[PDB]
Amino acid sequence: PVWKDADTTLFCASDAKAHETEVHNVWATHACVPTDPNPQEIHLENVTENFNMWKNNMVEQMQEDVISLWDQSLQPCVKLTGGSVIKQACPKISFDPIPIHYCTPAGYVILKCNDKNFNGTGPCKNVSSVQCTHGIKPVVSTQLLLNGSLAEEEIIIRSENLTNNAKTIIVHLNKSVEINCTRPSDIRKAYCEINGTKWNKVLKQVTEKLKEHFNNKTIIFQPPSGGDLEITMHSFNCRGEFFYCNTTQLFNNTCICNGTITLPCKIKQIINMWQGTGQAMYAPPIDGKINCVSNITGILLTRDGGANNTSNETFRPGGGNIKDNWRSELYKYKVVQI
Amino acid sequence: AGLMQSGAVMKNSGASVRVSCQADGYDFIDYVIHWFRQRRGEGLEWLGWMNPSGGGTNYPRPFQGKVTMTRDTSTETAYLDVRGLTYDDTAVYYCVRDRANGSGRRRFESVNWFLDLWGRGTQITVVSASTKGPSVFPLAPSSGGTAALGCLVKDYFPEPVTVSWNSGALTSGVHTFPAVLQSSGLYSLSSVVTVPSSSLGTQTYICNVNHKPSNTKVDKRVEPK
Amino acid sequence: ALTQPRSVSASPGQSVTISCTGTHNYVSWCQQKPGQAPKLLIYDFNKRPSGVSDRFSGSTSGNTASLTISGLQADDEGHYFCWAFENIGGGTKLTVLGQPKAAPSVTLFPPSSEELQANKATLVCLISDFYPGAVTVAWKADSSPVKAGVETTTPSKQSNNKYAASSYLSLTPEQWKSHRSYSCQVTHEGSTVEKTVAPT
Ligand SMILES: *[C@@H]1O[C@H](CO)[C@@H](O)[C@H](O)[C@H]1NC(C)=O
Ligand SMILES: *[C@@H]1O[C@H](CO)[C@@H](O)[C@H](O)[C@H]1NC(C)=O
Ligand SMILES: *[C@@H]1O[C@H](CO)[C@@H](O)[C@H](O)[C@H]1NC(C)=O
Ligand SMILES: *[C@@H]1O[C@H](CO)[C@@H](O)[C@H](O)[C@H]1NC(C)=O
Ligand SMILES: *[C@@H]1O[C@H](CO)[C@@H](O)[C@H](O)[C@H]1NC(C)=O
Ligand SMILES: *[C@@H]1O[C@H](CO)[C@@H](O)[C@H](O)[C@H]1NC(C)=O
Ligand SMILES: *[C@@H]1O[C@H](CO)[C@@H](O)[C@H](O)[C@H]1NC(C)=O
Ligand SMILES: *[C@@H]1O[C@H](CO)[C@@H](O)[C@H](O)[C@H]1NC(C)=O
Ligand SMILES: *[C@@H]1O[C@H](CO)[C@@H](O)[C@H](O)[C@H]1NC(C)=O
Ligand SMILES: *[C@@H]1O[C@H](CO)[C@@H](O)[C@H](O)[C@H]1NC(C)=O
Ligand SMILES: *[C@@H]1O[C@H](CO)[C@@H](O)[C@H](O)[C@H]1NC(C)=O
Repeated sequence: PVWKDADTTLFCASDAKAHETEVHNVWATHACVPTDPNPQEIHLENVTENFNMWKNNMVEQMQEDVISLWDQSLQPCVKLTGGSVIKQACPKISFDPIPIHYCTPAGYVILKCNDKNFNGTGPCKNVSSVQCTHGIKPVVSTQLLLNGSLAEEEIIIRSENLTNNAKTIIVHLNKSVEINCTRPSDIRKAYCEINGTKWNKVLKQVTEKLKEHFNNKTIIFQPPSGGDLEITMHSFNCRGEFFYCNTTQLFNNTCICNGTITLPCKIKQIINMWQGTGQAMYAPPIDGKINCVSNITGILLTRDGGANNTSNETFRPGGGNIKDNWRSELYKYKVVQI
Repeated sequence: AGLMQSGAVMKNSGASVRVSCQADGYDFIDYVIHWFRQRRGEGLEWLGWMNPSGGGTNYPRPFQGKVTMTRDTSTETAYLDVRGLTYDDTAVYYCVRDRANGSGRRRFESVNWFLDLWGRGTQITVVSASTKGPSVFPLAPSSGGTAALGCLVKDYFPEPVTVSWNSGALTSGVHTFPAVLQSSGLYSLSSVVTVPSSSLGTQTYICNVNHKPSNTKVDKRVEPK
Repeated sequence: ALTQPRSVSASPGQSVTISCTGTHNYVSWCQQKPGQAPKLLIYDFNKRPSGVSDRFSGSTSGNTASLTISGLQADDEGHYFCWAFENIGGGTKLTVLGQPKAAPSVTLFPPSSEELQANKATLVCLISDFYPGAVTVAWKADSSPVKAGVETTTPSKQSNNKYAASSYLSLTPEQWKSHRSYSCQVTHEGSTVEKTVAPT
C-alpha cells in the first residue's frame, strides 16, 4: 500500500428507479451508476491519516453535480438575469431527494475516518478504505441541516478556525429533532411545528459545548444581522415548493414555552437563483396539503466579531454557502491515489 | 483587480450617508469585503464584513445599528451606510477584499485575514451646517529663546478663512496651520509668526482674517504684555 | 488593540523594525504610501506574497510581531500597520531621513483675556521646526492626562521644509480655573519637552 492525496473525477452511484418521474431519479439514471451490491471496507490497522474537511475536493464536485441537477429539474416560468428574460413552460414536478454515493475510479480509493469524535481536521487513528461514500441526500437548506447523518457520540462543533469570525461554524447534533412543515387546504402561508421540549433540551446541550470551546463564556443567540431572504430565514424545497420560515423563536435565549414551537413560513414564487446570478419566477403552489417531515441534524452559525473585551459570545444562524452543507456530510472522506 | 471608491461627502449632525466601492478586474461574488474606518489621528477601526454572495454580514457590537453593508452583484458594487451622523463619525472609510474568505474556489491560504485589495478611501465629513463667522483672538507673546506670536480663529463654517499679516507685507517666519474640525462641527485655525525678541514695543503685528462666506473681515493687533 | 510605535526613521541603505505588541495571533502587515491605497507586504508573521521585495521580512517573539525593512529606499516612506483579524494596530509613520533630525520648538499659549471675556478658554500649543514629521502631543491637567477636548493637526511642511503641528485644548472657564497647572507634552524621536501654563 503506497498512496498520496490526489484529486480525481469521481462518479456518483444511486438506487434510482429508471421508470420514475421524480426528478432526482430522472437525473441519477443518466448521471450515475447503480450502487454496488455487496460492498467491501477494509480497516488499515495501525494507520493514522490526516483528514481536512475544509480543503477537500469531493465537496466541490458534489456541488457541481447538485447545481446541474437543479438546473435540469427546476422549471421556472420566468428567468430574469443581467438584462435577459426567458419565459417557458413550467409544469409542476415530483420532488424528493434520494441517496447518492460518491465513488473513485481505478487507481484511486476513498479513505474514510472512523474515529467518532473526529471534528473534521485532525489526524485520525481508525482509517478505512472504501470504494464509495455512504448515501448522501443532496438537500439544500439554509440555517438548519435536514435529513443528514447524526453525530455518533457527543455533539460536534466544526470550523476551519473558531477564533476567525469569518468562517462558518457547523454544529452536528447528537440526536435529531423533527421539523413538520405544512401548507394546509392566503395560500402562500404555511408553518412548521417543532417539539419545544426536545428542541430546547438539545439547544441547551449545544450551548454547553459552545461554552467548552469558548473558555466557559456566556452564550446567546440572535437573529441574522443582514443579508438576503434565503439566508435570514430557514429556506428549503419541499415537493418543488420553496418554503421560507422565520426561525427567530427557534433560538429563544430566555428559555434554554415547552409545548410546540410553531414557526411562520411562506411559499415563495419569486426566488433568487442560487447560481449567484438573478431571479426566477415559479407557478403558484399545489392545492391540498403540502407536508414535509424532516429530521434536524445540524445547524450553521456565525460568531459575531469584536467582543474580545466582553463576557459573552453571540451567534447568529445562517447558511449561504451551500457547499458547507456538503461538507457536513463528506467530512470523513478523502480521495487518494495509490 | 481593483476597488474604486466614491468621492468625499459632507453631512450635518443626524442624517445618513451611503458610500460605494466598485469592484473590477475579478470575480466580486467570491471573496469577502470588510470595511474599515480611520478618524484623524487615530488608527484603523474594523466596521464589519460582508460576504457579497448571500449578503451576510458581521458587525462588532459598537457599530451594529450605526453601520450597514449591502451590495448589488449585477454591477459588482459594495455599499456602506452610516446612520445617525455624529461628529465622531467624521473619518476616512476604506473597503477591502480579503482573498482568504469567500465562496468558490480561490481562497488564498492564509489563516489571517488576507487584506489584499484596498480602495483608496472615502472621506465622510460631519459639519453641523449653518454658517457663523469666526471670532479672532490674539496669541500674545510673553514668557535667544526668541519670540512667537499669533492668532486663534475660532468657530466658523465653511472653509475657508484667509489669514495674512500686516495686509500681506509680512511674510517672514509666518505659517498658518490647517483648520481643525471640532466637536461642534465648526472649524478653527491658528497662524503664527516667529519674530526677533528685539521688536515688541517697536515692530507692530496685525492679524488680517477674511471669511467671505459670511462677509467678515477682522484686523486684530497682537500686543505682548 | 495592537500598540505599534508612532514613528520610526532611518537613513537610506539601512534597515528598520516596526513592532506591534498585543496578540499571539497571526499578524499581517500593510504599507500605505502617500496618495495610494494600502498594499499587503507580509502575512502570517513571516510569509511574502509574490511581487513583494525580499527586503521586507517578518518575525515574531512572544506577544510582539515585527516587520523588518532592509536596504531602505526613499520609496518606502509611508505608513505601516498590522492586524490579527479584527485586532488592528494604530499604525506607524516610517520616514527615510532626507535631512538631519531637528527637535521641536514648542510654545504654549494661554487663554487670551479677550476669549475669557467671551466665556471660552482655548489653550493652544504650537510645535515647530522638526524633522521627521511625526510627533505625539499629550495634554496634562496638573499631572494627569487629558482625553476630552483635544484636537491636534497633522504635521505639515513649513516654509523651510521643516514640520510644524498645532494642538488645541478647549475648556470652559470653570474647568480652566480648576487645575493651577496645564502642560503640552511633545515627544519626538524619543525626546519629550513639556511647556506648562497656569491660571495667572
Ligand atoms: C474502528 O472503526 C470501526 C468501524 O467499522 C469501529 O467499529 C471500531 O470500533 C473502531 N475501532 C476503535 C478502536 O474505535
Ligand atoms: C480539531 O481537532 C484537532 C486535533 O485532532 C485540533 O488541532 C483542532 O484545533 C480541532 N478543531 C476544532 C475546530 O475543534
Ligand atoms: C430521523 O431520525 C431517526 C432517528 O430517531 C432515524 O432513524 C431516521 O432515519 C431519520 N430520518 C431520516 C434521516 O430521514
Ligand atoms: C449528547 O451529548 C452530550 C454531550 O455532548 C452527552 O452528555 C449526552 O449523553 C449526549 N446524548 C446522546 C443521546 O448521545
Ligand atoms: C405534522 O403536522 C400535521 C398537521 O399539523 C399532522 O397531522 C401530522 O401528524 C404531523 N406529523 C408528525 C410526524 O408529527
Ligand atoms: C416532546 O418531547 C417530549 C420529550 O422531551 C415528549 O414528552 C413528547 O414527545 C413531546 N411533548 C409534547 C408535549 O409535545
Ligand atoms: C463558567 O463561566 C462563568 C462565566 O460566565 C463563570 O462565572 C463560572 O464560574 C464558570 N463555572 C465554573 C464551574 O467554573
Ligand atoms: C421574524 O420574527 C422576529 C420577530 O417578529 C424577527 O426576528 C423578525 O422581525 C422576523 N424576521 C423576518 C421578518 O425576516
Ligand atoms: C421565549 O419563550 C416564552 C414563550 O413561552 C416567552 O418568554 C417569549 O415569548 C419567547 N421568546 C420569543 C418568542 O421570542
Ligand atoms: C426529508 O426526508 C423526508 C422523508 O422521506 C421527506 O419527506 C422530506 O421531503 C425530506 N426533506 C427535504 C427538505 O428534502
Ligand atoms: C486559527 O486556527 C489555526 C488552526 O488551523 C491556528 O493555527 C491559528 O492560530 C488560529 N488563528 C490565529 C489568529 O492564530
